[PDB]
Amino acid sequence: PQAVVGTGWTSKGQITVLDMHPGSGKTHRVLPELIRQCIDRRLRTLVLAPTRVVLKEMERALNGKRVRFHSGAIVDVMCHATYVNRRLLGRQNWEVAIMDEAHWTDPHSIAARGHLYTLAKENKCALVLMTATPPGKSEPFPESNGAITSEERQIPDGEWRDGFDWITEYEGRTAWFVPSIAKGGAIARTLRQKGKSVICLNSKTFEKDYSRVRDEKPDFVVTTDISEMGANLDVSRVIDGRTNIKPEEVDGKVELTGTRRVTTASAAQRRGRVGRQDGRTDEYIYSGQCDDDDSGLVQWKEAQILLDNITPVATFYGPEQDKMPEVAGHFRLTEEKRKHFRHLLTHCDFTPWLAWHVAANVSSVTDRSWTWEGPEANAVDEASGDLVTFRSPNGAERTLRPVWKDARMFKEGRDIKEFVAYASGRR
Ligand SMILES: Nc1ncnc2c1ncn2[C@@H]1O[C@H](COP(=O)(O)OP(=O)(O)NP(=O)(O)O)[C@@H](O)[C@H]1O
Ligand SMILES: [Mn+2]
Ligand code: NA
Repeated sequence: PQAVVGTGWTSKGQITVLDMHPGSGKTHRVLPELIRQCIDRRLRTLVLAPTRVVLKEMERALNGKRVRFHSGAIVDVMCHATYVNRRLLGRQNWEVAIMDEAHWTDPHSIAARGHLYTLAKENKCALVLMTATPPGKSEPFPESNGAITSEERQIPDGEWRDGFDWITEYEGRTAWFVPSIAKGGAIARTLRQKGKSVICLNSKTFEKDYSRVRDEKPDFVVTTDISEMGANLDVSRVIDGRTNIKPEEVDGKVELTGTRRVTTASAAQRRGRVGRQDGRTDEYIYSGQCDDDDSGLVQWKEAQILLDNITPVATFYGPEQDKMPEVAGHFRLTEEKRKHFRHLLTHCDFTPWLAWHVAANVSSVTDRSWTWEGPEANAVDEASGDLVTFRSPNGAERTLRPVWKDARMFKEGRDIKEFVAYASGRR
């Protein structure tokens, strides 16, 4: 097993960090043994999966055990977000908490591990954090079940014609990480015009396309960071430009332009898609260096927004506490405004940032006028260059011109049409 998970790890106030490399058995070997002990010792246990794919991983791994899975049992399994979102309202309590993929910089994930750390530090519970890359540790080349040959090469950032034959002359299957859906689209189009089979994985295509990968065995999986955790792509090569999109609050608005360098935790997950089989050598082809300074991203403000509203006094998981942008509690809402906040998160697909600004500032849950009364520069444009228009229930023609402008609502995985359903009062 692992050394620190013999006994006493289940003791209130005990925080155990399992730095375990990719493919080392966190989800399917360690976790079911932690759960067998928890059930034996009759300890109320929370298990947090980052995503639906890892949650189904856990269902197989915990098959034949009395466990309760959340979209008799004393073990509850649910997503990082599910945990945080239910605490935005008669709270359930657990004396043991296990967080799988505890490096994830999704704001729900940062908020969940901050809450659980704050509890463990108060002797309310025992916490286990499992990840290849514990927050604090900078290691882009962790250990692997088999060998990986890593080589720096120039990687195309978009369509290309000649000069990159090493890409198409490769005889195995590849996972190519791209910083955005749109960049993913341009790479896929070139690969198919070169006669390669491609499946694109991202927030729009995952639920329908991920299970085709096993079955169709495409030449290429062109994937965003959606495939960094619990995606089994069964490839022999990763291509990794080591970039990601960077949602950033700039002049009171959330922008989504350009890229940043990935963190080491991200590079390590991307590389970790390969080298999962002893006695096989796989390839990791990358371009450039990593950047662990992600303190500028809106994710940290979004994490405080969530943590401030599920909580004394709470901090982020110790090593991340430096990236909390304001003093603890800054973002706490009244109970009534928190209800509205939760509704916008869970029912309207809002970002934490947008949901907080609306719930904090808008008198009533029925108001939609904030969607057209913003400053002129906040107007939202269709691909054809015209400003989006819609009709309020009284037939008034509106221009989509929100007071609080979050680019994430209008591209990269979200559609203007779904925001208009909200803005038009069809919600
Ligand atoms: N062929 C395999 N190689 C490695 N692990 C495997 C394999 N088949 C099933 N598994 C399980 O898959 C899981 C992968 O190991 P794990 O430590 O969870 O990786 P990781 O760093 O967490 N990478 P990821 O899980 O995708 O984020 C373990 O729980 C293994 O028991
Ligand atoms: Mn895993
Ligand atoms: Na396809």
